[PDB]
Amino acid sequence: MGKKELKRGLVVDREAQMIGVYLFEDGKTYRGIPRGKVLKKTKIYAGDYVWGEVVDPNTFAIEEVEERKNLLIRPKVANVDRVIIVETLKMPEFNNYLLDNMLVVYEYFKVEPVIVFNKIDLLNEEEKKELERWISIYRDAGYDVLKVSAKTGEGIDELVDYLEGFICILAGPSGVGKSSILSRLTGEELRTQEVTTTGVRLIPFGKGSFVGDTPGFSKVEATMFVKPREVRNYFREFLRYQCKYPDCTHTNEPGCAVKEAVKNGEISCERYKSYLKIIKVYLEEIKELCRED
Ligand SMILES: Nc1nc2c(ncn2[C@@H]2O[C@H](COP(=O)(O)OP(=O)(O)O)[C@@H](O)[C@H]2O)c(=O)[nH]1
Ligand SMILES: [Cl-]
Ligand SMILES: [Zn+2]
Repeated sequence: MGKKELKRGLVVDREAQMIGVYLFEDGKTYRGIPRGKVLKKTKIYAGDYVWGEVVDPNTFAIEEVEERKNLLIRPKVANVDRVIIVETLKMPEFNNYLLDNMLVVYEYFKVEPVIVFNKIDLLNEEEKKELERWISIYRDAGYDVLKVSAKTGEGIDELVDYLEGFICILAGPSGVGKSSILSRLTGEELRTQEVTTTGVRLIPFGKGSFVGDTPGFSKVEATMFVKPREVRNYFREFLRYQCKYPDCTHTNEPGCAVKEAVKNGEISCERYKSYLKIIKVYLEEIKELCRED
């Protein structure tokens, strides 16, 4: 009456001047038009949830922007529920140190990762066992991990179920299959540059999910975004110990609980070594903690 017909939408397209809004009520995308003065020093990004009014079959007047829970810087997208870090045991060769760096970075940006090992169709019997070994390490560390083959399609349905209702972004090094997976999910190709004015686009797919058509990080050094002294707050399996020993850096402290956990097999030598490498600390003691595997 004096009140507007407010409806909820999601910004799925954001280029220079334009805003594309996916209206949840009908699944249609409308041209979004901000309405108001605070509302233009109010930055609106892909991923932002908005409330507004449908003005006509092709236009939606944006009245409010919901507070966002996170904001990634590549691509520039708000409210990401899962960063899908695509990895492969081989082709390319898995690099656990770089995956650990990437996990630290996404934990810092406050986005939950899901590790997806692709190309399982290429593995021999011994490689399958090695892959299971890495999967156990990451699951024990506290992360969700899935296996898929974008080539055969195996595991893709399980991934779609896992991603229900989520806004997602694909990340991982070149060649792991990010574009192949996006193709399985949406029939679309991952956008790059030219074999600079791209924009961000979220593509609806599966059970009410959305995935970006541009990727997240490929290979990243955690300290480009996280202070070295803060890296320890982003190793998931360290957190229970840090709750009782808030100041322990897990470096030269002789009775460090994390080192004890590594010695007893509760924390993997692989993850602990990545931690020390990231903060650039060499410990002679590592030879005594890591010698069984
Ligand atoms: N054998 C096999 N090859 C795959 C699979 N997924 C992708 N590929 C191939 O891996 C290569 C790189 O895939 P692409 O999607 O471009 O990787 P991206 O650089 O991470 O986007 C291409 O030749 C894909 O056809 C898979 O599950 N099994
Ligand atoms: Cl500790
Ligand atoms: Zn410690």
